[PDB]
Amino acid sequence: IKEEHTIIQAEFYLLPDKRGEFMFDFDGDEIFHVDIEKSETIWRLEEFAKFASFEAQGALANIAVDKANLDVMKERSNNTPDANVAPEVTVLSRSPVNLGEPNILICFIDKFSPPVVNVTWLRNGRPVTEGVSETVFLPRDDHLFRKFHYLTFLPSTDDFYDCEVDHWGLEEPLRKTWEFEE
Amino acid sequence: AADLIAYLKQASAKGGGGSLVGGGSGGGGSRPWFLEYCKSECHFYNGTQRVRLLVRYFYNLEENLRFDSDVGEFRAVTELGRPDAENWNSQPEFLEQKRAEVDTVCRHNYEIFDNFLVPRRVEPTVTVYPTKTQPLEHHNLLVCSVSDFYPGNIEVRWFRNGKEEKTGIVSTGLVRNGDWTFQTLVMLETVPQSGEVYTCQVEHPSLTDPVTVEW
Ligand SMILES: *[C@@H]1O[C@H](CO)[C@@H](O)[C@H](O)[C@H]1NC(C)=O
Ligand SMILES: *[C@@H]1O[C@H](CO)[C@@H](O)[C@H](O)[C@H]1NC(C)=O
Ligand SMILES: *[C@@H]1O[C@H](CO)[C@@H](O)[C@H](O)[C@H]1NC(C)=O
Repeated sequence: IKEEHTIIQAEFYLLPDKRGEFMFDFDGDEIFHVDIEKSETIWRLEEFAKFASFEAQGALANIAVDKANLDVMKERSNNTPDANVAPEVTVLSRSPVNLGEPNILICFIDKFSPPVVNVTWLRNGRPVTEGVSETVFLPRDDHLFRKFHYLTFLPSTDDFYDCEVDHWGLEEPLRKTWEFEE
Repeated sequence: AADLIAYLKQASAKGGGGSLVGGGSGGGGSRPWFLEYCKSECHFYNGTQRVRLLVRYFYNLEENLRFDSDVGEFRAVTELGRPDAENWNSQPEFLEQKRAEVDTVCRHNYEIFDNFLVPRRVEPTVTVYPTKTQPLEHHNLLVCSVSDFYPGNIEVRWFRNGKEEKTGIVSTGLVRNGDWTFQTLVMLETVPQSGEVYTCQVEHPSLTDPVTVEW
């Protein structure tokens, strides 16, 4: 046997938003990220906590350096900026959809930068704030990001969903629909 | 079995001196943004046996510097990263720390994750069914649904009376859910005769034996 794996320590600091991130990735999935504010470690899946730990302060120390470095890079390039890169959005069910059986809708935001976006779940034309969750800004092989948004739902032929995504690289917000297809 | 994860230490870039001209940047009269982004990649070609640490630096949309443990010192991918390459490479105290990270970070962490991530296994839920309704325009698509599985290493094949159907296969490819599970749909396009039997075979590490579903 031969075990081939990739662990990526992904971190960043962004202006003018003044936002940073620090996370670990394993073969494409998040192991954890650190809440910069709370200064705590957030494991992607709860069960990961009993097998390891991470000193959050470490993430914050690095973000401080990334923050200082960001300033240098801006000076070194006379504050010249690049173009915003809009995301491609895809909505989909986590698993096969059966009426009456709890499931989860996935709004996949991909290939965009900077790592800032606005996502809104819509059920029957109204914003849904309960039963929603999201991932931090996940890394791709290149320099772009990806993100996952989630909505818990009970399949039904009377409900109609829309994932509305907004980015500085879009002229108008991107709106993706989804409904029970038999 | 819950050792503490190690992180690669971020290094301080130096400024004050230097400035580049004509930053060929997409621009696009949109909202100016500035991003300091770094990825420290630990690549394992066979567990810790052979390892490669690859650190990459990006400023906005461009990779401008990296550190490849196969080289042993920093290299500028673009001019914008040239100053840092020269500065950190001059600090032997630092070049050592970085080289050591293949052991102190990469191998260290791998040993921790090998206890729960490397062996993670979730068996797929396999289902087969006819596509669309009754009206068969030109083809009669057969869907093999393989979902809720991990790792992504999977083989999904169709068989018609024992023979493996190569052409006529339509797949969504491997879909990552972001929650440590994958899913895929592998559809077969066919033209049934009578007592023709179709089978979907699924091979995956979580399985002790292939999984077959007939239709
Ligand atoms: C991979 O590493 C293992 C030890 O963990 C070793 O047994 C094996 O020979 C190495 N290479 C191969 C052939 O997979
Ligand atoms: C995202 O929403 C916030 C509101 O808090 C707003 O300030 C920002 O402009 C929005 N982003 C975009 C790209 O419009
Ligand atoms: C931006 O950099 C250019 C160098 O190409 C410089 O001439 C210009 O003055 C700078 N921006 C300002 C301060 O106008």
